[PDB]
Amino acid sequence: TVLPFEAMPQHPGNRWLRLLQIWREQGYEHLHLEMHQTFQELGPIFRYNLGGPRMVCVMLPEDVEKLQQVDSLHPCRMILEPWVAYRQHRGHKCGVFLLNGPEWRFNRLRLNPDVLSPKAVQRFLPMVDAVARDFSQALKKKVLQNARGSLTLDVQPSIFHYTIEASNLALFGERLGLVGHSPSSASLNFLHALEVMFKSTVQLMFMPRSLSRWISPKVWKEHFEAWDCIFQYGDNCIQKIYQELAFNRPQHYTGIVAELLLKAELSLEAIKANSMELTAGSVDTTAFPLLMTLFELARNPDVQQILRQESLAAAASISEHPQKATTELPLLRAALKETLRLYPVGLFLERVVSSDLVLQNYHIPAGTLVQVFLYSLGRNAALFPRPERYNPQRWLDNFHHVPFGFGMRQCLGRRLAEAEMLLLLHHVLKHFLVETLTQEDIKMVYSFILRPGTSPLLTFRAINHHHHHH
Amino acid sequence: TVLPFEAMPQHPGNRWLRLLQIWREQGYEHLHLEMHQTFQELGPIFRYNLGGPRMVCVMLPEDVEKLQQVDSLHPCRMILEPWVAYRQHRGHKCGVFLLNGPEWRFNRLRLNPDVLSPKAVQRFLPMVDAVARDFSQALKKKVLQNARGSLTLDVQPSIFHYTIEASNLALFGERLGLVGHSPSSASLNFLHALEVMFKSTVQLMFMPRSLSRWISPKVWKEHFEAWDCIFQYGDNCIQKIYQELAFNRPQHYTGIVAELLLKAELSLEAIKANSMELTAGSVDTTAFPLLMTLFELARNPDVQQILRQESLAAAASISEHPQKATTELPLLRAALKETLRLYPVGLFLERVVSSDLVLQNYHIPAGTLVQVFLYSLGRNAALFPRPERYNPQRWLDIRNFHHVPFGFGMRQCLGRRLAEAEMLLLLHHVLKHFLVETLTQEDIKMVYSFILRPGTSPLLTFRAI
Ligand code: HEM
Ligand code: HEM
Ligand SMILES: N#Cc1ccc([C@H]2CCCc3cncn32)cc1
Ligand SMILES: N#Cc1ccc([C@H]2CCCc3cncn32)cc1
Repeated sequence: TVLPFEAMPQHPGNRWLRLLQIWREQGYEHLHLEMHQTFQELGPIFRYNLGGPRMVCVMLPEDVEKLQQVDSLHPCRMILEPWVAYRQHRGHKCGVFLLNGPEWRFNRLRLNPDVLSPKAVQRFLPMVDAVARDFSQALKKKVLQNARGSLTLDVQPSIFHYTIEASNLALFGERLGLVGHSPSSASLNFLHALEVMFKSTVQLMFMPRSLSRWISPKVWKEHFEAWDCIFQYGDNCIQKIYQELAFNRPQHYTGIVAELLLKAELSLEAIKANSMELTAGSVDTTAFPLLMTLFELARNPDVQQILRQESLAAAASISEHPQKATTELPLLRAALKETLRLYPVGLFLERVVSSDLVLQNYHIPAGTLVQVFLYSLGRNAALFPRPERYNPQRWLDNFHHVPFGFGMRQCLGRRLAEAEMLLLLHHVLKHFLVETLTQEDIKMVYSFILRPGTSPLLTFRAINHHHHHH
Repeated sequence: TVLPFEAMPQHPGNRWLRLLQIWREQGYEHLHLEMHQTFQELGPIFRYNLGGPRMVCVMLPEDVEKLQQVDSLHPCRMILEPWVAYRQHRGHKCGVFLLNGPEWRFNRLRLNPDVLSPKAVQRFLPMVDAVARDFSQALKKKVLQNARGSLTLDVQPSIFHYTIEASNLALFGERLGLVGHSPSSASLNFLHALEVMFKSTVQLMFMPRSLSRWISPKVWKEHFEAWDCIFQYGDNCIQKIYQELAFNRPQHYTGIVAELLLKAELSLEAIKANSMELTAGSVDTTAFPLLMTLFELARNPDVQQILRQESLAAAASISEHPQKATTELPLLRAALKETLRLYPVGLFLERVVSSDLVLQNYHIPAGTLVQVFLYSLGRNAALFPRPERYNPQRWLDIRNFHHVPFGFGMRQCLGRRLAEAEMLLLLHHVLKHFLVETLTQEDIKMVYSFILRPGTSPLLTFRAI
């Protein structure tokens, strides 16, 4: 006795009122708070009167599980129009982020061994580790200059450059000295273009191209300029590795995009496509969780001390083999789960479902956009007693951690992001105390990704008073 | 056995695509055509989705009849928000065109006697007649200066200036010097302001102020600025007459607005709002049909003769007694009806219906906005056999509800008789002196900017007979 779809509670909003609001305010920064309010009012599930087709909103781990079982051989998420529009506009391919069906599987099966797999991690992680080391050392050099052995800064810029750097090293095998040196104009341009892309994504996202073409011509013009810039940044990288490997096939490991070029299992343009997604994808999605993690430790000193204690003890064996940072810092790994529980950069998981299923005892038809809202999911008091508490212990005691998604589609950059975040935190922790007066909740803001709206003024205080030694 | 509301056919599109359409287009110039191929395609009645509120579009006399039968004691047209908002902005009252309820009735009842009465019509018809005599007289001077004894021009300018001159005389007893001379900057400003006011109205009309406010704030600047020019024109007129009456009450007839001022049944403020409506309302609505009529006569020389023959035959007693023109030119009175059938100035009739009723075996809830759509109505080839035929004879036996281009009930156009007199009188004098021709045989594209209007001025030749 399952309830018919038509009998599911309904988000009260006109698709058109949202759209005009996006037109007026040039964005939709509270999306997540609204959604959250909506589950709060209506409960675990609801449907949204969309532009015609059925779409449903869920927030329970149970629902993710079922969603995973219904994953075909080709799971589907929605065609993000403005992004694809650009690719077809310049005649490019699309990486796994923008693909569906046979083309997606083909690519993903050829990217898993070299981006995601555990044998890939083990080659690229010591490279990340070196970048992570330079971050702290450089931050320590600046810290010890100060009479008080501390520095108080907005760490956002430098975190964003750490991830431009750690990533570009792992990906391409070049250091672009953006750690312990000022931003370049090339890196500042890139960052800005990525911001413009997301903002202009949100403006064009909520309406068909046929209509947005004539009511927002210059949003489109903005979006393509931003991409043109993101693409110039990423094609410059491609050109350099590509010419280099034309003349010398290395004996040793020189990064992820080198494996893909060597192994030649993918066409040049298919590699170009997937390189871009990795260069663009590796920056913001990693930086905000680091930032938010830095904030949570800063304002939970007792948890900070615990994570340090663990990192101080594993110090010696991690500088011996940096690869042991995965298995030896499980509290730190847990802290990340916790940061992403509260601050889920990917706001929601998306499936355009290909077979009737049952969620929450309602019946879901073939082609329903099911959408899993990870903000409300993370804050469910029933599943996460005291959700407002940052308590990484919570995780040590299943589908509760799913911020990278699930199944075969699960984030290709998961382990790179994980390594990058984990390793930076490890070195910061053994070297510095992290502090703030700014102990009130940071207001998160939606522009395609869920990001902090402000940056807290953080303090890094040296524990030792030495440049190398913790 | 009565089908309930939502059983009715549904206009394809939505208010939102409409808004945005209008935003980018800056207009809705095809509304009449768009509504027409909706009647063609869906039937003689349909609903339009306002997402909650209730609208019905109808095209048949049969239905108009029932609409009237359900006029209240206070028949309602909808609040025309932009126009009313201007009255709020500047602190003036509303006239009869924008009122509803007891305030409407109180105004209208004190308005008909001097604006619409047959008795009124006798007092001002000879004034109108003077101006239309000056029109042909002037046209004739120019025509005879030419070797072929004819002049080919675009008359739209001089026609508009005619209706300004004739309204001003009828309304204020004042005679501007516009007929047979040059447009003054005031009149030109005035015609511009009016046409911008219509333009801007369409741009704000189809969305609530809560949207137009931020979507189209320049269009609001544009709308009010147009009205400021319109209120400057009429208030100048009011001011003049107010002063002359404070000083001397005349023993004789000197205009419509004088009779209102001398009676003082209505308040000064109320007299002002109505006088303004009559001044703005007596220009584009009269002038466009009068042009369309000239075009159709040029297009149908054999209808032009019949009419010319009637006017020459009635010339003498009309010259001697102007007032008789209402009764001695029945074919010319029919031609007006004919023009208004094919070219209805006010595109739709309108009632926010007070009681329940049934139209076309559909149930229509109280509070519903029922619109009659006259362009379709008059083009109903099943009701007017050979509908694109200009045939004045069509109207020689009057049933009534085939001719509703001024509306119906207590609400029917207050300016109706002044309108008909002006158009009647001009054509009469033009017919006795000139033949009217064009090579332009092809239909003229109507355009919708709040009123339905030609989008082109056909080039006309006038030849002295
Ligand atoms: C903590 C940071 C990150 C989070 C929270 C995250 C999360 C996600 C999520 C939720 C999805 C959708 C998964 C699904 O539909 O099952 C996804 C897809 C994807 N992400 Fe990430 N990601 C992160 C970092 C990265 C990085 C650094 C990269 C690139 C180096 C990356 C590249 C991708 C790609 C290529 C896809 C498409 C995968 C596919 O469709 O197979 N992500 N990610
Ligand atoms: C060919 C000439 C005209 C046409 C086709 C026309 C059309 C109309 C229509 C269709 C209505 C609506 C009545 C209703 O909804 O029941 C109306 C009302 C009105 N008209 Fe005209 N009109 C014309 C000339 C004029 C003139 C010259 C004036 C000014 C002297 C004028 C002033 C008004 C006013 C004040 C109303 C409001 C009546 C009320 O609600 O009581 N009209 N007209
Ligand atoms: N091209 C491209 C591209 C740019 C940014 C991303 C980021 C931002 C969107 C959500 C997400 C999950 N994993 C990575 N990402 C992903 C792809
Ligand atoms: N104020 C004013 C005002 C200005 C123009 C008009 C015109 C044009 C709109 C429909 C109509 C019916 N009778 C006259 N009119 C009516 C009122």
